[PDB]
Amino acid sequence: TRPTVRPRNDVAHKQLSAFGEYVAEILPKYVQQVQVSCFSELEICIHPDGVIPVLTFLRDHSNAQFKSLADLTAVDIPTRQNRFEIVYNLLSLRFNSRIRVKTYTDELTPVESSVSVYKAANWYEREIWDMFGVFFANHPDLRRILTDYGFEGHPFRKDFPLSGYVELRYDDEVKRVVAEPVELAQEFRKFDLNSPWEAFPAYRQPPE
Amino acid sequence: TYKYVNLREPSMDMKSVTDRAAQTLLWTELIRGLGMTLSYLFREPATINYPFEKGPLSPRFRGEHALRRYPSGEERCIACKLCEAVCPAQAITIEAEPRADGSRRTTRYDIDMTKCIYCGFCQEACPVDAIVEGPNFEFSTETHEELLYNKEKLLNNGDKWEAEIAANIQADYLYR
Amino acid sequence: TSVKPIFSRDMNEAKRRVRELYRAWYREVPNTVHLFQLDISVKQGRDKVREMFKKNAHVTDPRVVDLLVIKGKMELEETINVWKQRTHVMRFFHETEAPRPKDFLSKFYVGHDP
Amino acid sequence: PLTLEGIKDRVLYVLKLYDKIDPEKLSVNSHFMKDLGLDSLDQVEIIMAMEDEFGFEIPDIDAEKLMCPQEIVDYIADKK
Amino acid sequence: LHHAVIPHGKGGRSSVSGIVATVFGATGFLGRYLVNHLGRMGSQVIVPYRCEPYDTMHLRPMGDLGQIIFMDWNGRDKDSIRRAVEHSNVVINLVGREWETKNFDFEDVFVKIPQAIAQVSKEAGVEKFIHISHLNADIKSSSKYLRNKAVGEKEVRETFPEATIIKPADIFGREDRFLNYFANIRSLGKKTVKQPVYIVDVTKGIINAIKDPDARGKTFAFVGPNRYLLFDLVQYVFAVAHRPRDKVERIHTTDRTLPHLPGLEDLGVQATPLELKAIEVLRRHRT
Amino acid sequence: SRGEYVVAKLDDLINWARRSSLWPMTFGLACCAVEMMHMAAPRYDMDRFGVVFRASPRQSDVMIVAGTLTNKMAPALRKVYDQMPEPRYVVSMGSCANGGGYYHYSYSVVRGCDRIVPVDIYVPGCPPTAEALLYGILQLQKKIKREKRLRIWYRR
Ligand SMILES: NC(=O)C1=CN([C@@H]2O[C@H](COP(=O)(O)OP(=O)(O)OC[C@H]3O[C@@H](n4cnc5c(N)ncnc54)[C@H](OP(=O)(O)O)[C@@H]3O)[C@@H](O)[C@H]2O)C=CC1
Ligand code: SF4
Ligand code: SF4
Ligand code: SF4
Repeated sequence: TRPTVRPRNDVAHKQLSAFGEYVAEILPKYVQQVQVSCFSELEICIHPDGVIPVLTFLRDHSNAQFKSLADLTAVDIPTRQNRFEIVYNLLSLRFNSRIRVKTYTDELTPVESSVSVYKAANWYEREIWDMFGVFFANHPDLRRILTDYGFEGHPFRKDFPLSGYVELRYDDEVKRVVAEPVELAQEFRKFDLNSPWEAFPAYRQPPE
Repeated sequence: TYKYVNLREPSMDMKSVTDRAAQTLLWTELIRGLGMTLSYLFREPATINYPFEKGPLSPRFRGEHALRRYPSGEERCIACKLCEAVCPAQAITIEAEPRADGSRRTTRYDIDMTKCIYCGFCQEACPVDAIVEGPNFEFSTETHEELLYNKEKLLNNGDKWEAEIAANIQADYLYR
Repeated sequence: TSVKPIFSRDMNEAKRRVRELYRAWYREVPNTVHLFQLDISVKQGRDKVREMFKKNAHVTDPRVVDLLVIKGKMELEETINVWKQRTHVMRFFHETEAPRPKDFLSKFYVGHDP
Repeated sequence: PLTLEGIKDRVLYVLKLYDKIDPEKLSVNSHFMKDLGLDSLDQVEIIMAMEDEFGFEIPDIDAEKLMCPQEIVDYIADKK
Repeated sequence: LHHAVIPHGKGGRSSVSGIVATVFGATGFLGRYLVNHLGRMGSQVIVPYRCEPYDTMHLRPMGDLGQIIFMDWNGRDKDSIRRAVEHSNVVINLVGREWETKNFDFEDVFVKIPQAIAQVSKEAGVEKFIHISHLNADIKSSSKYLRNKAVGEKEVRETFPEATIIKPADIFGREDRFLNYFANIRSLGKKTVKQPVYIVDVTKGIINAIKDPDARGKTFAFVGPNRYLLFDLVQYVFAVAHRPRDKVERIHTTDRTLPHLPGLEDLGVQATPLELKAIEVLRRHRT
Repeated sequence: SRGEYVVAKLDDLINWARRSSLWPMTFGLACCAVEMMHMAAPRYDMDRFGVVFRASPRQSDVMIVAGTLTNKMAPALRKVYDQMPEPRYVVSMGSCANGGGYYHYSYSVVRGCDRIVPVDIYVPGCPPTAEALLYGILQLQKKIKREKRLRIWYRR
């Protein structure tokens, strides 16, 4: 078990467990999950109303500094009514630790636009608005950045397929470039690789 | 451990301040740069005469996409579809049939030279070393029709040489 | 069931914002068709604009109307700047066929399009 | 030279100048929306068309409250 | 007929459409637009050229991957022409320089070129051969151009009789000849009534007639929608453009309709006027 | 036939004059631009072939389309292509650019630069090795050696 399998530290696990229990006790208004994985990186799962209060707490308080802001994405999970998952990622300059603030959200109701306390979140929020459509009320400027202007569809969803619906070509008829419905030259074959036989017995969900 | 920069002061001693004034009004280290560049002028430049001298390489370059065959034997491929299963732009296209003999073989083995990113995964995935990334890299093709290889083009390209491919593999069949 | 809408209370503010947005598109058209050195009469462009408005008149849900207003405002900004080129503006139009009608027998000749 | 009748005459010939109205058929109780077969789209067209013709900005709720030719003339007589 | 000539699915970008078209010419104006609309249809076009490959290079990427194909032809041998028309569904004949050269007159291009290609075509077994002609090309005077075209008309009518002999009026467009000469002026003023027809309705009519069978044998003529005076049209050109011998005689010669032969209305295509497309094309003036 | 003799000799002189220097413009979107700058490197030369790398579009003899063409890129690419003198030639470098490549099945990507500009010389690879690109420019020069423009003009 020891060679070529990465060992761990239970000490960091106990530290993050006690810290997450502490944060869960002292902000009871929005805490739903505080989960700790095997390799000690914290996850805090949050209702979509305490975005500004929880981030104003987590920027400060001298027990959890966490100035460094990272990724924002809202992992598209169907079979839910609240589809999208806004994932804040926070890194502490003072304590060297990573916490993942996963707040949940639906298709049409906005979360509260974290750019007010995080100046790094501006183009992150603009990117999420362009690729998904998660609206951000009380935001300075929402535009389409990382897509074409005349293109729409919010393509990083699961409803948007791999190929786009439109496809450009130049033509000398109207002496310019026009978009057409997509005419693929090949299929993009689909390999049914989801093999049976239960490779992980621990992660079995209870069937009906 | 840290070793930072730009922590000094301009020295208030008369010699150092008149040396900085001498560099300011006398254009000194500019001429020092001219001297360094003339020292690279008087070197011999390192160029290669391209059509006569070709630049050096490794025995494991990934080029031509050639095929191999058995010693005085038939086609080395089985059409076991591993290369099309691994091809990360799906440029391989295999349609397989057996012939009148009984051993399983092909019908259509197409490499798209447009989509081919030249990984090496089809070389590493081939259990019999049928497809081999070739040695030479000169395609330079005037028409887009001609950049879609057929299996017969690959067999002609594997029968224009094997001795290069065999020498490279026989040198380096021990690393991979 | 708690749902927080964008702007709307009833469809009155929806009607108000969409008529102001159409006024903005009306005073948006001639400046752009003069600026991009286009090739289309102003009547045809305005009629295709109001046809695109009349396409989605079948929506009564107010959040959807709010999101349509926000999308139209976005593209009105991006066309009132010079950020979008001649290609996208012509791409709104359809002057390159695309000839496909909705006849049964026409789709029966060029078949397998039910 | 700015009376009610001159404003009504210039509103009259710009209603003549609008294309889809067939015919003009002016009345003090015309109600060109439903009695003449027009759309609220065409309502806001005519309202901001009068705005384009001869003056002030005519905002959204007052653009909604008119729906009628003589009521437009009287609203301009109130505002101008 | 064999498969892969039947249509397949929708249209455009290597969707396998019906016709395989051998085109003579296509480096000029109308043939280039015709290859463009067949590429929108998604039809394989076999075109031989005689010039530098740079011209067929800047009209090359109209098709999809490997759809159109380029080869060689010459105005002398039947072997190269026959090799170009070995396997063809349809074939169109568009050729002609509007001034005599050292090695070619107005005679024997319009005469000798349809003879040999119609010979190898009728010995080859092609169908729906479309031959262009200028409108009102007579036996009458004033043009070696028009009389050699009338001789070619009689040739294509006599041998291979079920050819679509087609004629537009004098077409205007992005690379017009006579509107360019209207721009390249200085002057002189005459009278002639004239109808101009825009180029895209003409080539839409040609592709619709070549893809729609049962409309064969009949010669067609395309009609301009306005049909007014030439000098009023010149005033219109100078007004929209902001500034105050063979070609000029062949535009002053003859412009009439013929009630014999059918035109646009038996095809079902909308006519674009002079005014709209003329405002579209009259760029390149002072600012 | 000394008329034909003068035509052939003058055509040889003018076409050798064209193919002699051929200064390009480096359009260069993605990492194929880095490999083009590596055939700008001191080992694989460009001085020897009269080839001067130059960002000027107004004087571009040939144009090396390299990188990955996108839908947002394409109208600006053809606007770069238009303000260019009519004697011009195109080298499509890179698997991305000569047929879509590794991003062939995607949105926002034109399936190769064939659908925008005509292509004289395709050179594949990822990246096409600077040695191989220099070979492709040599076969471009041999295409310039076979052009027969003045022959066609004389016997036209
Ligand atoms: N208003 C108009 O201009 C009208 C024109 N037409 C007819 O339409 C046709 C096309 O017109 P247009 O495009 O303007 O003119 P073009 O001269 O450009 O078209 C003729 C084509 O055939 C080629 N060609 C001509 N003569 C020869 C030759 N001797 N040897 C080899 N190739 C030759 C031309 O050049 P290349 O060899 O380089 O390919 C070109 O590709 C003409 O026949 C014209 O009479 C009909 C009605 C109206
Ligand atoms: S992996 Fe090798 S043997 Fe198998 S199909 Fe590919 S080339 Fe043939
Ligand atoms: S090297 Fe080319 S053919 Fe081989 S797996 Fe990669 S893309 Fe496919
Ligand atoms: S072909 Fe390869 S090297 Fe060139 S742009 Fe594409 S990914 Fe980069």
